[PDB]
Amino acid sequence: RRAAPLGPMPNEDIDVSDLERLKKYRSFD
Amino acid sequence: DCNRALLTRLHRQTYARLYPVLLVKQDGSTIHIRYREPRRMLTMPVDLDSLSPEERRARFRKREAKFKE
Amino acid sequence: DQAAKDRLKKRIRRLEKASQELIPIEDFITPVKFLNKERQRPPVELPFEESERRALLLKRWSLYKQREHEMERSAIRSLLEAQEEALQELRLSSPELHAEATKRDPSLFPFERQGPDYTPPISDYQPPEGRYQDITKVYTQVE
Amino acid sequence: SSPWRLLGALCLQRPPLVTKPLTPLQEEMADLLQQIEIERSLYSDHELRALDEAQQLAKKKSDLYEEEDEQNILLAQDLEDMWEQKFLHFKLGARLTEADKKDDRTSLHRKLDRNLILLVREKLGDQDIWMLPQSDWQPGETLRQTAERTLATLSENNMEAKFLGNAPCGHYKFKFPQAMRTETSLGAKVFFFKALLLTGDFSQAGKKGHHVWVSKEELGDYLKPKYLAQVRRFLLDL
Amino acid sequence: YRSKPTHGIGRYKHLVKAQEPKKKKGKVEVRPINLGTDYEYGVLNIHLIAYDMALAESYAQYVHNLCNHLAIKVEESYAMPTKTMEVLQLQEQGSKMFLDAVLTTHERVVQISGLSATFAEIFLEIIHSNLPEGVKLSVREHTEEDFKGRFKARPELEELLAKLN
RNA sequence: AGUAAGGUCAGCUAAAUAAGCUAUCGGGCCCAUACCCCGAAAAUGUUGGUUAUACCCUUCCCGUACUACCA
RNA sequence: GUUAAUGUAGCUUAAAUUAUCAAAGCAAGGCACUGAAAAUGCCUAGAUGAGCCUCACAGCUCCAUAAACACCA
Ligand SMILES: *C(=O)[C@@H](N)Cc1ccccc1
Ligand SMILES: [Mg+2]
Repeated sequence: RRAAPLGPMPNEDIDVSDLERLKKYRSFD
Repeated sequence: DCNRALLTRLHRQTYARLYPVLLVKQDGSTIHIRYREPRRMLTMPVDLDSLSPEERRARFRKREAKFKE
Repeated sequence: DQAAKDRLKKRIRRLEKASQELIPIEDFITPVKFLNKERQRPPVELPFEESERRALLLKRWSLYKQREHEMERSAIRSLLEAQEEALQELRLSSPELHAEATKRDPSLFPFERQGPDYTPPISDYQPPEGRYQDITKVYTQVE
Repeated sequence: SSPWRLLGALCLQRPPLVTKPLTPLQEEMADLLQQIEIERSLYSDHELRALDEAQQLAKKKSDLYEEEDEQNILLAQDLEDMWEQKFLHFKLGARLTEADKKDDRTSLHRKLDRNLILLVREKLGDQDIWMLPQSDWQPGETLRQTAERTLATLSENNMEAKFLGNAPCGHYKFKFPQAMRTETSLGAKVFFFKALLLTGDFSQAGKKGHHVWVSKEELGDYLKPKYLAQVRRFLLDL
Repeated sequence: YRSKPTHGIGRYKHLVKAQEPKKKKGKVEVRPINLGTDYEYGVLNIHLIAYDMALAESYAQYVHNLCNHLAIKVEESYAMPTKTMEVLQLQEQGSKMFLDAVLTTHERVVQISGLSATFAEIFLEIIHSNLPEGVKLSVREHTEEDFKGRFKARPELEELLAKLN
């Protein structure tokens, strides 16, 4: 029985599709 | 903007010395090139083989007449 | 006979199942000619007066390099905007030609261009003769 | 149709022939880069022969017990002299040709380190205005082909020029003076296409009164402020 | 947990690509060559050929870095194997030759992905304008034949191929 | 059905150091043929995995083999 | 000249003598570092559009950007 989240999900802003277009972190700091 | 990349260096750690050598093409045009020997200028010889038999005969008579008087 | 053909076919497939080797770049592989051949420069002496002007000059080179990027980035920005604004403007007036101007037209590639030379080619020049041998150390391997 | 007249202009550009002079700042850094190359390098074969002379000369000074007095024939210093004499005797062309001295703005042998954009003079309304070559668009013909046709319409030309795809590179809209302005022809739309001049040049029939070649620095003088602005947008400074 | 509203808060496998590992038996450069989109050209190879190693690589780096700033995908920045030619000049008052010099050629290739049809004019304009000195720019299509030069020669197949024919 | 078990030159065997004999091809000896002497070529049933291969395992295929009983 | 939109660095924070410790963060560059990128080390450049108003809220105006009526071959 899936429930609805109470607010915005953390990583839902970024687009799953077209991964190459999004710039990566490239660093650990 | 033809001088935006020529200013560089041989990015290596164990490389032999290079010297500026002005190499002239088949025509009178020259391009600056680094070469092993400290020679000042070098010319590119003509590939006589590529010439056709009528073109080769044209180049055959020129040198023989030039060497003679 | 027919069995010999079978092995020839099989030998073809066996060699096919192997990796396609790539020629190593000898430019990035220094030969043993320079491998400790006593050809080491003496301990380099750096004048203090030379060091201060050398380092200070590099600071200006960093600033001057940024100047080149600024004008180049602005130049391509205007060139992109100029072409983009004309393409969209023409589309409203002439939709039929807009489709022709945007579709991939194989009229550009190949675009082989050479760089400028130090001196222009002189008139009536006769270079000497000779021949061009190509040593080009061959690399053939079998599996 | 439309009140505007469709025109296809050709922006023929000559690539530079010689490398542009180094700026004073670049000269100083070029010396530094070359200096670092020598410091971080090994001894070349010629530099080995420099010590080879030292090896033999030192024997000629103190160790006069050399086994073989034949040795070589030439010297490393002598070899450089051999190439130096040939180089000094040999002469090359001049970067600044006679066109620069005579300010012949028609020949292609001027400003070999710069870029020349073709300009022609056209008479419209009993007035001569220098402009880029252009032609009127025709049915069953793409706008790029209009610029392509303009190259073939030049007076006794053999030039071969590579174009740039099919998309345009600029635009310029002007309206006719109210004396001759009508609803049928309100004005015209000029579209510019860039091309690279590979080889070929105009004949000797007409040179001064037909076409000139100028750079972007002096491009404004032959043009007018309204037409000048749109041309400078797509012309990359070089 | 499924029923909790905080389900799937740890999802990450949809953020990174699958990154298929290079299997020992499946190791192969499977390149889906794209050809002829509406406004996107196919895979192109920017062949930069010059006689000097330092000058050829210096302009090769500029092309690769320029693409990144312009959001142009670069698949690889490999280098074509070098070719060495023995320059022989003719001797005057004679016919027998002599070894003049040894000149080599260095080629650097920056393979690029598809680009918008409008950007083709703009991108190439920057490249050919910045050719420093004698660098032979060559923007050709990425056919398998142009990519065959990077590999070695296989006389073992040529022995079979000749007999097959 | 199940289980067992094998494929190697044209052919048959032994080793995996792919050999030996014969057949096949070329030459010599003889009037000719065969014998004989000399020289050469020739293969691991199949797919995949065995550091990498081969003798191994796996897949495919051909063929071989035993058993199928108490009511 | 006139009619309609906008103007902290490349985007953007605080700020905008409204008060406070203060013009920030990320980009963008040079050099070094197997050969490309990327990391890492060292290191370079800097704006509060302009004035007025309010001096204890912040906006109007000017100028400029920029489109328009509109000079044009
Ligand atoms: C330019 O000012 C006009 N004279 C151009 C012209 C328009 C129409 C007919 C002839 C000339
Ligand atoms: Mg790097």
